[PDB]
Amino acid sequence: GCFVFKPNEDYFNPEDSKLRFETYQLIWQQMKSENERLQEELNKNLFDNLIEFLQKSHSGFQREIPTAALVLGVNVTDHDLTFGSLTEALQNNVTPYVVSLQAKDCPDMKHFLQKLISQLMDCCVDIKSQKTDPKMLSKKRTTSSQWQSPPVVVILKDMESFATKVLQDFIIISSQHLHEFPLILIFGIATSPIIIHRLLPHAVSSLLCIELFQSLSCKEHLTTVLDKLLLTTQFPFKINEKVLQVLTNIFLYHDFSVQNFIKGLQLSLLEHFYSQPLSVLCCNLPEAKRRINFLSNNQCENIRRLPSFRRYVEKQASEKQVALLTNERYLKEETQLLLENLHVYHMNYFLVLRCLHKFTSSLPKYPLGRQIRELYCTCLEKNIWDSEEYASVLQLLRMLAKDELMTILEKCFKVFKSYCENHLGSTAKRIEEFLAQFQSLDEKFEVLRENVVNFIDCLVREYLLPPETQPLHEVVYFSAAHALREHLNAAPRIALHTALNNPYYYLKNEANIAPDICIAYKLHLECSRLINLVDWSEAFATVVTAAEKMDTSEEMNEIIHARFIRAVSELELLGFIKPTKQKTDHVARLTW
Amino acid sequence: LENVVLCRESQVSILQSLFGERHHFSFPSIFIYGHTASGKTYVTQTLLKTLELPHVFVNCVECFTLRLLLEQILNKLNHLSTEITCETFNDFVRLFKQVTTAENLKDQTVYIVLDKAEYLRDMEANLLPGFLRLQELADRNVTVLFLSEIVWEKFRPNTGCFEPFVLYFPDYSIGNLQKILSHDHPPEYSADFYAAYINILLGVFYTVCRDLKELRHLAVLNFPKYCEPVVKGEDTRKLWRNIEPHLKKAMQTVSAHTHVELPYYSKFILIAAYLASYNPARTDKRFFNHLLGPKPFPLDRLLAILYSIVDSRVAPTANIFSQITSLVTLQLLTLVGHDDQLDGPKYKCTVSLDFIRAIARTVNFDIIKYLYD
Amino acid sequence: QQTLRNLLSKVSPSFSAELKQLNQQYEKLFHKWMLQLHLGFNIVLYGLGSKRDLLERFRTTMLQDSIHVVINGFFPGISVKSVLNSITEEVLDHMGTFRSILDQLDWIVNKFKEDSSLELFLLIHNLDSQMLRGEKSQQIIGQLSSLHNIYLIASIDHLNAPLMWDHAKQSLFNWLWYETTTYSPYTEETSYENSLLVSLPLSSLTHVLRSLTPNARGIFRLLIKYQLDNQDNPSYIGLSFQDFYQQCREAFLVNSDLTLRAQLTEFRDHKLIRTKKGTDGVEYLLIPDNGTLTDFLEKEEE
Amino acid sequence: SSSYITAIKNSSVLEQSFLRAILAEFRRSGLEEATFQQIYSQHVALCRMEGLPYPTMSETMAVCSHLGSCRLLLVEPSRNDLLLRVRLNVSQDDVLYALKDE
Amino acid sequence: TECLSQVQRILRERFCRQSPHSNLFGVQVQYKHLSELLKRTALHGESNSVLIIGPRGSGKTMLINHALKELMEIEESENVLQVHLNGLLQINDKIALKEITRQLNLENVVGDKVFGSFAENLSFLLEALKKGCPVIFILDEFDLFAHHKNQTLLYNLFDISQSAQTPIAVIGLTCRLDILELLEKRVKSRFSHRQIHLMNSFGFPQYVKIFKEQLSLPAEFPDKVFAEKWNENVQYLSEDRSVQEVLQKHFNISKNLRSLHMLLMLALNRVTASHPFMTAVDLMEASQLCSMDSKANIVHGLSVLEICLIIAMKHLNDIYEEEPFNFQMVYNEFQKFVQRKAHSVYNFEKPVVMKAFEHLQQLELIKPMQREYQLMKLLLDNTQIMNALQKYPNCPTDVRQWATSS
Ligand SMILES: Nc1ncnc2c1ncn2[C@@H]1O[C@H](COP(=O)(O)OP(=O)(O)OP(=O)(O)O)[C@@H](O)[C@H]1O
Ligand SMILES: Nc1ncnc2c1ncn2[C@@H]1O[C@H](COP(=O)(O)OP(=O)(O)OP(=O)(O)O)[C@@H](O)[C@H]1O
Repeated sequence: GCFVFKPNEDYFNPEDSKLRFETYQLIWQQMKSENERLQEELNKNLFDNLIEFLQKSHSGFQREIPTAALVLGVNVTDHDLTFGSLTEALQNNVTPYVVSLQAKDCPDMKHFLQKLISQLMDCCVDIKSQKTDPKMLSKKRTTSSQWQSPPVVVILKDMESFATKVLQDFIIISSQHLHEFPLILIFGIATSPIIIHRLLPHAVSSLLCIELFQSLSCKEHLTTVLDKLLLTTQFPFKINEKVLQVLTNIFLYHDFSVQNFIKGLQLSLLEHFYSQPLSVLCCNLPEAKRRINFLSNNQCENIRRLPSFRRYVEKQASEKQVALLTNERYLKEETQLLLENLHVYHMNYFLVLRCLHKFTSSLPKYPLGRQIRELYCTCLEKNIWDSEEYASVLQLLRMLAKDELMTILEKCFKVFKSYCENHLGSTAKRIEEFLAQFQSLDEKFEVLRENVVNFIDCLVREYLLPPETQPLHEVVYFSAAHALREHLNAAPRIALHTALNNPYYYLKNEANIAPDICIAYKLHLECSRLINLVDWSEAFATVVTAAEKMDTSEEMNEIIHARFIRAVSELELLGFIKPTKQKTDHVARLTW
Repeated sequence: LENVVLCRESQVSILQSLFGERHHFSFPSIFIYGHTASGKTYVTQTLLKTLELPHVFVNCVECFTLRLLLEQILNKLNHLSTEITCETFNDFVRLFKQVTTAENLKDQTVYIVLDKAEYLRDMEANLLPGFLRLQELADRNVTVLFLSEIVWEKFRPNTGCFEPFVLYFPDYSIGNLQKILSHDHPPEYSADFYAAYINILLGVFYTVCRDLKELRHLAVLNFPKYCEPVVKGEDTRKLWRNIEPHLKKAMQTVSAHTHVELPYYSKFILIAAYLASYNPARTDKRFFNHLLGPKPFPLDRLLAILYSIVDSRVAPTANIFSQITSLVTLQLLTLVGHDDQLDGPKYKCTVSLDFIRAIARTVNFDIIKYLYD
Repeated sequence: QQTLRNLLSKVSPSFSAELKQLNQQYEKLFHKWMLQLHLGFNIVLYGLGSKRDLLERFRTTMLQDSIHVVINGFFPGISVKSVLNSITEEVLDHMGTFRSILDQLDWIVNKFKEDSSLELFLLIHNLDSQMLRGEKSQQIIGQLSSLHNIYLIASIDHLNAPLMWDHAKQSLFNWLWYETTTYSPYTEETSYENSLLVSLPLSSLTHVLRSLTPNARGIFRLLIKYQLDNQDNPSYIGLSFQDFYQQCREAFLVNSDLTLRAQLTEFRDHKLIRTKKGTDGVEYLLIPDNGTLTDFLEKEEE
Repeated sequence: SSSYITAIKNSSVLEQSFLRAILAEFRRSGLEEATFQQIYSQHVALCRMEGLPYPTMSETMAVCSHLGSCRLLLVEPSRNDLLLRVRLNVSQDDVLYALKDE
Repeated sequence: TECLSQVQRILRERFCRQSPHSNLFGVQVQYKHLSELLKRTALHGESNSVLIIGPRGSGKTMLINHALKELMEIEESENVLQVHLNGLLQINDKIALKEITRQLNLENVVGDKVFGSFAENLSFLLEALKKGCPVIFILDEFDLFAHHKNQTLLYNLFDISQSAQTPIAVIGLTCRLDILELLEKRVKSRFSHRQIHLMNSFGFPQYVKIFKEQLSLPAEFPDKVFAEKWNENVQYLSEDRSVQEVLQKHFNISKNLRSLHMLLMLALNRVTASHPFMTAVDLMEASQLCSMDSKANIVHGLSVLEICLIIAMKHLNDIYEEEPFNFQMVYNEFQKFVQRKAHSVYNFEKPVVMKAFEHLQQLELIKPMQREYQLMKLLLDNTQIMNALQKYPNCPTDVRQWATSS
């Protein structure tokens, strides 16, 4: 019944579409490419150990077969990217004989060998420039007689979803003749190396050589990609703390994956670029200065009439208010410096935020934040010096004044001495201001008083709440929490509960008028233990008899029974009552 | 390749006698069972290598399909050309007559050696009784030489077949295990001293494994570790009493850490799944033998005890259900109604208690009196 | 069924204006879907009422230019073999391979990597059903829909509808989830499934399969094998009781005559074996088609 | 004529005692199903009673496949090996007449 | 000498290749029943289709080839075109059609069109033969042949045997008894009934004679003095009562006349090196090498950790009886025995004890019916374990006390 019709681009929909969409495409494509580069940099310490191990285990071949079981994380969402990077690295510094198996394209042995020799045939026929088992050995014998016989490796992606039978037969077949064909498999264990004992019995498990590797535990992966991706000054689009709070919570509670987080950031950027007509100038500062100067005047009335700017109108004098209200030529001039102040607030914000992160991560028990992520959270939910947590840091930091604090003042100063001229121009020259405080670190009271002036100037000067401190902040900030959360992580089991228990949409139905089906479910669960059929039909008949008389009985019984059975097919259909077979009839209360 | 026998001479001699010379007939089919340690391909390969009876050797582990099993037999046999293709069994019996008409092997009793025949047991019902009667099926002086891990009594087709001649290859003796576990090739010591080492190690170790391969591996590991304090410190009794403290731990040790970081709701999910697997004789009501294993239990009971465990800000979102699906792919939970439906089947717990104890303790929870007591 | 459905829609659904208005809220939501789907996302939308008419109005207003394989999933004909077959011929304008499902899967994957801007997107009513789901079944839809050039739109209906997706299965199609409510009764499902008050689809044979012993399941394996092996012989008038008794006794499924007779009369209750008296007076046995009998014990052994 | 009584009449001694063990366990249980170890114990008792040597179950299972090949009884697979449920293909009075006639 | 190699060559073929030795015993009346039937179906155009049933290892193929050879001796080569089929090779219809094409030398005419109705196919084979004529169909291993999807090459042969009247003998060779009851009712009702043979064995004091006539050097003369010496040695061994004892022991296990071939074949393998006339004790050990206890060789070779494990499983029958157990109860019983013991040699720790299980599964003494702590089944006897534990040579005293406690 899958009937097909044959038929026989820049459509976005004020906020005019073309440069808006190009702004979108540029920003998202930039973020995605730098996301992949910052992925591949972090695993270099991991797999450049692996190239050493595989080179050592190949080169001593003149009874054994080497396995390197990776312990990758629980996130199966991003396991493709690590294997692509590892395939690239092993293809470069070691052999151009690298294949990978997926454990869904091989239920049994014929599929295993056929897809393995097909991948090997294309992998060898590209870079030199069939169900049979020993012809693969003949392929190895023909294709590589030289280059000290580079070892073929296979990459099982999921160790777990493999059946044990086909895997056991493959390991015994490969271990039978590795005289020619030296094979070094690397299965990716999703959990932990305990389960390689579980899935492989001991004869096959005894046949091989296990050397496990760790992987990047995901919290200090997402601190890097959150810290480089949004906490920088570089990317023109920031995020609200509550929307970020939603995103990092559904990371840390449910998903434990990073690709989902980038999907959430992509959705947030997309919805922001749909949302408001001032979002077009989310750029760097001269690219902002380009067409602030020429723009439609109703969007400039929108730049007047957005509420943070009307707060700025509220705080200011009349003689420039009378020209800056309506006239575009001055409105450009003040909003240009407002956008410069936005960039200014970002630039002096984030570097001293990292400075405070280094100065707070050094502490025993770290009562403010565990890591660099939550420091963004604690300085935006409550006001930070209003809150008891920075009061606890300030109470902590007095009698911590020893050489650990001075030594880590020197060390934190060294890491933002690397960030001294990596910010390269500060918005108050705070680098050499604070460095002019921080240059007396080499030469026990001085740590205390220098601490006092440093955190007071630091936190009271810039480290503040970004909406109320800054007008025109809507252009960089996207905030809609439970609009987004239901798009990203929905709950139909709550939705049917809501629209079945209270189907009140806008005339009187809140606690009998306009269901048929919520009548059936509500009357089903007015007798809330279990049910049989005919008495339930009589009870529904009674309540819509009440509906009839609050506006012959046999025709009414017929139409009531017909709309009853139309209701009860749906009440079976939607995950409630499962049919109770072989009895006279009943229905079973399957959901409480 | 070197030593044919290493003192298993009588079975070797009766097999060698049973082959006979080339120009007369022999048995149709010979089945040799025994343990996996017992030399069952060492003895027959070093026996066949001596006389050079022109034979084909296969493994049934390698040939997972029937066609490859016939193809490599015919292809290896004709060398003693192209791939002489055989889709079916009757093609093999057909082409076998043309293959076994060469003057190397016209009168010679050809041996089709079949190794690890228990994997041939579930290949087909056709191929094993078709292979046992090959001496008169094709009538070309053949003898199909079986050897197996398994007993013949399970191996029969339950119709009857040509019952093969059955040998039992014997296990290795204790003093024979002194002799044949490398009394030849000690490199640098006396053979008395390496024999004294392995004589000490073996009588300790003759209760866990009599497999010669892994014992050769363990002896070649723990002998240079034994050998270093003689050549460095310098008297067999003292270093006997030194080598057995290393030997107990080397026995015991031939699994990095059990702890796995998880997302927090998944931790609470399999906490709830354990707690509703291991004491669940309607003891939902009280708080809010063990040895037989996990009892299966449906999903809504798990959701109820999940709500009782967690702080009550949980909602049944899509991610909590997708997470509870995704836990089963990692085989920490198992669906035991295999197809009972998409609606919530019994999900029984399949992780060990110490792992559960560590996952419970890494989020503030002591549960052992809460779990079964 | 039919005389029951004559009384359907006689007089008075008890609201109309807010129903038209609540459906009329969602017509503004369509250009967002078109843009969102152009970027590589996938829209599931769930609901309490019938939303496939909204999908039909949607593809009327915005899919006059593109290909769309409107895959219904409510009626019991469709499994994913029909999806791949119809997308092979009626989209790619030539037939494909025939050896296996994964062969045509990989082949129909392979056709789109080289042919840029072919711009095909199906949409599925009732992605969750008794027939459409399955780990063999759903992953073919996923692996198909993971590409840049294919944009599915679904509708799920069940309470346990997001239980058939692990994360790796979830990451094949970038889901985002819409909320809809229409309150319209699902007339196509309720039409073409069944009615209890009155051939047989897979649900009741699944229900009798899951409420009986596995030996009775092996018994109807034998009986359906003997039926399907002689389907185009017009002289095949069914096995007798004694032939079925000896061919069930040889496979150790049952011990006695009376046990097999009680099993036969309880399976004669469900109307899936009909007795036919020949000219001997001996009652032979034949069940009520052929193509719906290969599906079960195709899928009962994968 | 019926083949089965002539097959029992020309069966060997251990086969006849195996059938006697089968009917003895069928007299004890009353049923048509029996596992192999039960009739093996009955067969051990009868070979004890007749002055026969010990019925080793390699021989007893070889004789099981002997009688199962000839369809005097109906046999489970030999993989099950002790857990073979056997049913008797012939009626019991037939084999009682077949071992009773001499 | 000449004698030992010649006696080995001439006796080895009729022993273990089951070569056509001319003596046949116990089968004369069934053969004489077959012969005139074969002569009148062969010499005349009429077609009758006899059927033979016997047990495995006795009779059939020897009889039908002997009658075949004696009929082929009579000319007018008579142009009877025999065709040998087996039940094992030709499993399906398309294989069987091309096999009959192979046997009947048909491929001079190409015939390269698949016809729909296979009666027309078979009739075309018989038709192109008949224009080119008797055939004899030897349909070996009929019970596997009774498992076609559509029973074509059963039934169409019967239809042509009644209808084409080309000279035909459909001689079925079966092994199971119910060839009629297994046969489907249109064919079994159609033409299965031509007169059915039955085949069985005979008495033991003639079976000693068939031992003597089997073993004796034939009327073929390698060297007549050695023939006289050796068959007199055969009769001297035949009259000795220990040979009669082991032969009666072989009768009650085996009425087969194939087991005699193997039993004597091992004896003949031992003789030619020295004492070319052999002992009754040599026949006794030749019977002994034909093993009796297949599982005592398995259990007797096992190490003692598996021994106390398998008696722990035996003990798991003797409390809490008749469940398919798992690993944990086995572990508990083993720990309770080792805590009953004082010494700490045998308190081997938990991952070692898993290795004895997964080695013990490959011997299939334990059976699977979750992955490592489930539902394992034991298939064994007490008494062979009780005999094996006293036959364990380095059996320690603590597992002996476990055996006596039990
Ligand atoms: N008598 C012996 N002398 C020397 N080495 C031996 C002896 N018996 C076995 N081996 C060792 O065992 C290896 C052969 O193993 P074996 O012949 O036991 O395999 P197998 O019995 O076929 O194995 P399986 O039964 O598992 O198929 C040889 O490589 C050799 O190292
Ligand atoms: N009466 C007899 N005379 C001579 N030899 C006999 C006799 N009975 C049995 N044999 C021997 O027993 C064996 C019978 O083999 P044959 O193939 O003829 O029957 P079978 O083995 O029962 O048939 P199948 O191969 O179908 O089981 C042969 O060794 C044959 O020599």
